Order: sequence, then structure tokens, then C-alpha cells
Amino acid sequence: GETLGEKWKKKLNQLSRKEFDLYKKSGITEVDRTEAKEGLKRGETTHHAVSRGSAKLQWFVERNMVIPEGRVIDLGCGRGGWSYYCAGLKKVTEVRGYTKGGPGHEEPVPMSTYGWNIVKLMSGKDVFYLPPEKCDTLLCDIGESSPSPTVEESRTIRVLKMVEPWLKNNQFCIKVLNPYMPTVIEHLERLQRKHGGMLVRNPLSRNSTHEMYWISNGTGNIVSSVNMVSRLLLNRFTMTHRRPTIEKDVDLGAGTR
Ligand SMILES: N[C@@H](CCSC[C@H]1O[C@@H](n2cnc3c(NCc4cccc(Cl)c4)ncnc32)[C@H](O)[C@@H]1O)C(=O)O
Repeated sequence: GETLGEKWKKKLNQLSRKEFDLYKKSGITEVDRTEAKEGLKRGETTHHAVSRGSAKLQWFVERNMVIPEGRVIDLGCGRGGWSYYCAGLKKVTEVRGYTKGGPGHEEPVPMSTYGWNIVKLMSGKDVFYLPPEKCDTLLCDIGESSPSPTVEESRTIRVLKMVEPWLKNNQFCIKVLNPYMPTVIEHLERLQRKHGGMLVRNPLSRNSTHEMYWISNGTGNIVSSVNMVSRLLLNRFTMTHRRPTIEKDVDLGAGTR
């Protein structure tokens, strides 16, 4: 090839575990989960986001990169961070989340946070087998990291192919697990011409993944954005651990819509 991303990946795989754990959060942003974790351990059902995902999606929404509305589909919902977040938003009328669950996979967590009544989370659902449904907002956070970039290329292309029939001039935010492999870039470019949007790096993502998100509201050069991330992540190998920038987690409140 060999792409910058592929060079990054080789370096990452060389790291000792100790080096890996220091590198993965070096200079990133993260929300302080202390209060939420404690609440959730005690079975508290209000205010707390169930995962770091609520803040991650919030970052895109507060920047208008995706603007959830009407019927929201959340593919690979896990515990439900994206779903519960969207459920509290003014333009949102219904949230449908699908996730695999079972061994190796997070189950949805029931909560009584704001707007929980327009929300249904369904486990036991492999979205590769789901036929597309009409939706006003399509979200997808699927993509499992692997030491092998060709395994990740395969997973990423599977996701891109799976999501396309759900895209019908709607709002969207889709995880692209490995955006640097050449075949992925071709698919993304084709998809961009057809459905628009842009690839964006979220500052809350760990340095241990090259994930970027395809969001509906933006434009830009995919190849440039991907290389920018590869250079960033590579540069973060060169210095001692920079402690992450710590921000407040989201308060999702209580009550119905
Ligand atoms: N955003 C969330 C955090 C969510 S993190 C991502 C979540 O997605 C779930 N998951 C993984 N593969 C899945 C699959 N098909 C398999 C598959 C694999 C690759 C490509 C395709 Cl098309 C299909 N079908 C359904 N769920 C899957 C996984 O258990 C995790 O909870 C939060 O805020 O909390």
C-alpha cells in the first residue's frame, strides 16, 4: 500500500499492554463517568446515561452534524446510550434500537430518563439480517476492532453495505470502523456522491481506534480527513502520555414525552 493508517495500525499492534493503556487515552477528551457508574451500580434509573455513547453522539448533535428527528433507528444500540439520548430531544418522536446481545455483547439497560416512552430497545437482533424500515434518522455504531486491518476492512464494508438500503434522504450518523483501507475509501466516496454528508473524527474516540463517523450534514474531502486522523494518531505515539481532557457527562433527566 501502504497507507498512513496501516502504519499506525502496525505501531499500535507492537505496543506492550502497559504502553497501549497509556497511549489509548493520550490527549483525548473524555467525560467523567464516576457519578453515572455509581448511580447505575445502585440501580438508579433517572439522569444517568447508560454508557459513554450518549456524550459521544451528543458531540455530533450539538454541532448540527446529525440532527435527530421523527422516527430514529439505532443499529447496534448496546446498552442504549444513543437511543436514550435521542429520546430526550424535541424533534424526536420514536426511537427503535436493535442490538445483538448474548455472550460477548451488551444487553439494553432499562432506564426512566427523559423521553423513555418513545423508546423500544430489542436484543437478539443481528442487523445484518434485518430488512430495512422507514426512518427519519438512521444511526449505526457497529464495528468491532481487531488486530487485523483486513478483518476490520471486511467488517467496515459489511456495515456500509448493510446501512445503505436504510438511507432514504434521512439524517444519519454511521460508524466507519476502519476508514483508511483503500477499498473502504472507494465505498465511502461512492456513498458520499449518492447520499452526501462527510466523515468526522470525534474527540471522545480513543487513540486505539481509527473510527470516524459518516454524518449527514457536512461536506468535505474524505481522503484528506482520513489522512488527518492517521497523522494525528501517529503523532500521539511520539510523546509521553498527555492526560485526557476531562468533561462533564450528560444529564438525561427524568419524565415522559
Ligand atoms: N451506541 C451505543 C454503543 C454501541 S457499541 C456497538 C454495539 O453493536 C452491537 N453489535 C455488534 N454487531 C452487531 C450486529 N450484527 C453483526 C454485524 C457485525 C459487523 C457488520 C454487520 Cl453489518 C453486522 N447486530 C446488532 N448489533 C451488533 C454490539 O454488541 C455493541 O453493543 C451506546 O451509546 O451505548
